[PDB]
Amino acid sequence: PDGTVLKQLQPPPRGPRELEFYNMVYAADCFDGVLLELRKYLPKYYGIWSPPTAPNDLYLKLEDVTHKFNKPCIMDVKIGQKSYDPFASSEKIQQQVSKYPLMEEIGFLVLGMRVYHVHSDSYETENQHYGRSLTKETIKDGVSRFFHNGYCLRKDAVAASIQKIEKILQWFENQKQLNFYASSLLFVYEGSSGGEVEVRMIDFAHVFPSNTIDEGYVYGLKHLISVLRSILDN
Repeated sequence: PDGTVLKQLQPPPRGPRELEFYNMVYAADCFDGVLLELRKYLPKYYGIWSPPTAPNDLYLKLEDVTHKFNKPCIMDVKIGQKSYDPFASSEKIQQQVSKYPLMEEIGFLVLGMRVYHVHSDSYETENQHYGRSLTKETIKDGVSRFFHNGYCLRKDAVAASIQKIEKILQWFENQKQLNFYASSLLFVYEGSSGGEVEVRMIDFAHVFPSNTIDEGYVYGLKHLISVLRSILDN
């Protein structure tokens, strides 16, 4: 209710790595311009949290970016060509690539969506198997489904999403210090205007220091932008 969410740390090493990522980015004494700009695109972070009687039980206290919406329409999109990190074993690489073998080709994967429908006063939800079933031939209509609300295709929300993704893309083109694997973009628009539209980066259990542009992430964002752009011509 307070506008936040508690996300339980994933098992080690993933949860500890995500905690350290948030701790690094939101360090009070940080004056790295790259990290200060990155804050704009993340949920606000309120630190590690645990229940008063259970210090063993670890959570991240994060901004709930859907809180300002009346009927939020939400889509989660995993970004990049590789869902596995630079230290994955042969087995883990195979595990990750088999979850969605089109990741290299498309550069993104819809993890899920929840869409408000005006005429029925109800939500339609798609699970992980929806996005994993999409191919090059069906990715445009697949993404389009998210924006079908209010007796129309919400081209206002599509255009606003492109404009917000572009700012994230620009951040990625001006930093050579972090590479992001199996991270996502969370899209929110108002289902009940341009409008209230929010796009935030989430899921940081596989973010690593780097010396290069995150090329896979850039490829994914560019392709996602291209798909959304084609939807404006519907």
